[PDB]
Amino acid sequence: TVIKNETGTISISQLNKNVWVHTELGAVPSNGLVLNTSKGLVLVDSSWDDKLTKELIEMVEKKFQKRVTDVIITHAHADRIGGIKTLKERGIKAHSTALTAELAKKNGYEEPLGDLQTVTNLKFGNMKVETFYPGKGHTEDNIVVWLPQYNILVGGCLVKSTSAKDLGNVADAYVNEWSTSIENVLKRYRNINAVVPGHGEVGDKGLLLHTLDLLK
Amino acid sequence: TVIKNETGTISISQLNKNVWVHTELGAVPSNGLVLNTSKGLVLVDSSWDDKLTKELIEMVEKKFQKRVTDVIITHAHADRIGGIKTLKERGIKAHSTALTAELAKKNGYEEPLGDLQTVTNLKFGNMKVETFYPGKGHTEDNIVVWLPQYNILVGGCLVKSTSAKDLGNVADAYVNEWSTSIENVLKRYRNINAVVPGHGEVGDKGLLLHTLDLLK
Ligand SMILES: [Zn+2]
Ligand SMILES: [Zn+2]
Ligand SMILES: [Zn+2]
Ligand SMILES: [Zn+2]
Repeated sequence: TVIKNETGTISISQLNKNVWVHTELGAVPSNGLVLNTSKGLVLVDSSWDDKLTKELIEMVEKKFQKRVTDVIITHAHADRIGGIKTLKERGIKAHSTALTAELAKKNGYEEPLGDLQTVTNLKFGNMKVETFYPGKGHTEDNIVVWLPQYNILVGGCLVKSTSAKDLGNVADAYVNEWSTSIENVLKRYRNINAVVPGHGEVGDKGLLLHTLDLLK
Repeated sequence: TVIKNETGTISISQLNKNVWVHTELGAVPSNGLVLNTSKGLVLVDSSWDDKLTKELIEMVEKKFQKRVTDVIITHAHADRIGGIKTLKERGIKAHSTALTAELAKKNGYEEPLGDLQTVTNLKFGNMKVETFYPGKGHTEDNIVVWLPQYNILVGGCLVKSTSAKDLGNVADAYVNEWSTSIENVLKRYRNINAVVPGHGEVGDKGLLLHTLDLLK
């Protein structure tokens, strides 16, 4: 199932009962995640800007008939933190590491909570969520999100899609450290069902291996 | 002095007395050089395809009322070797390293001469040209061109432009070695003035430092 706005700029794609992917065209798509929990809707990343983030939120709240309560920001770039203003106005908890928090205020954005640690485990009702900082890669602050109950990994901009021949913006990247960081992810999670790249189609463990090839 | 065509897809900007930069959109702009010599016109790289390449040739030949005698191909990608069939049927000598030639074949393009060695000095009438293979970077075969009379460096796709934050296609690239290869160019030419990127505005030695920054 894939719900979209009329222009198709925003879509939510179902992976399983309570796990959906959210994609918004900024014409450049960006992937995030939506989790339907007993404590409310939990998102992995916002969107390019406030309009899209506000529309996205109204979309999911309408679908699941519940309020978005928490959002996990994987890094301090527009496609991830572009809708911080909205979150705060709406009273939504914008989770992030302390580094992402400081880089956000540096990049000229409103400051997230800065509550997440290198390894943070959060249980939203029955939905178990793990955030993991693997080291520098796409950015110095990038983190990944893991769903141990489903063995699903949200790679963010640290992971490229299967057809990707590009690495994207590397001005703020640590290209040489990137490989080691992905190796850390491969080391931490031995059985992977699906991997969600920052942009593109959902894949599997291959997306990590493919991203390493691009880095060689 | 900048001259284009009725459609705007091909323009030629004068760098100096005998050196011009040719640029075509394919919708990304691609740069190459047009050298006006006492014995004909000499280009550094062709264009995205045979249609654009032929039109480019017809434009400069009409303008300088001379014939394009030689063309230097910097690597085996469409923006560089696209009009190879056009060159060969017009009797234009298509210079390239042996590696670029074999990769051209592998990529499905007609084969260039494969005559260029690591350091090849060519003189067309008055115009002096030096081709140099600095090692693997953007591709396995990329070379740079040096005009010793003007101290102008055509970095090709080995060098990113000032506003570029992306390295482009890295599927065929050797990211780790790309840094050592730019260092070889920096070490080879001690007094560089202008440097032409594969795509983007002409700059100076700072473009090489910028690209090394992106590679970090
Ligand atoms: Zn980013
Ligand atoms: Zn991204
Ligand atoms: Zn290329
Ligand atoms: Zn190029």
